[PDB]
Amino acid sequence: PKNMGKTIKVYEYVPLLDDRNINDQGIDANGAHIVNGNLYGSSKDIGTITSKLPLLTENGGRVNRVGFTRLSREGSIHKFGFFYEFTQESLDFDSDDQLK
Amino acid sequence: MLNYNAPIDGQKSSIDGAGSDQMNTFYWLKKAIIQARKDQYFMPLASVTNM
Amino acid sequence: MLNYNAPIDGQKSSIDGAGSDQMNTFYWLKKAIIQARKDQYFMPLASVTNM
Repeated sequence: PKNMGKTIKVYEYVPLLDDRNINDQGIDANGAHIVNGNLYGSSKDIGTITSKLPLLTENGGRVNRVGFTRLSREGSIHKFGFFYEFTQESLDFDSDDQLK
Repeated sequence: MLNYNAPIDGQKSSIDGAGSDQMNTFYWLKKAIIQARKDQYFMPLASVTNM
Repeated sequence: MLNYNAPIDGQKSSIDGAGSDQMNTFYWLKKAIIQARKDQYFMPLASVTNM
């Protein structure tokens, strides 16, 4: 649309299990905050998934917390254009009659 | 805790990451603050003779 | 000639003087690009035994 600058931007919504989900709010089964919080992310190691499974107990409260992220895709617009001149006597008095 | 740290002041909202940020961060009042004509006290006291 | 310059990259528009800038500088498409569920085998091949 007119009157809105020159840029289109959208929103990307990363899923939970994704390496792009680099969030801060994350606490493991032992109730300790970790440097991550997108669970096991995208890795497919049996050991890693086993160690990061959201396993819960009977008397369990603040144990497994996940986090989400968001992304934006900018898109701009530019301008192009050329031209050319031509004299009058370069169109009338000339060999070809359809130079234009 | 997924807060909304002030995006205008620089602190990116907790949901946003990398290079996304918030986009609508202020409501524009679509009504300008315009001024009016300063009054005239001498132009009225003037007859016009054509040329 | 007052020209639009480039407010997004920092250059203030000519009519926007002193402490002012364009206040609608892009467009939100408002249509998020989301991903669907991963294909799930294993799970639908399963019988259930109620407890």
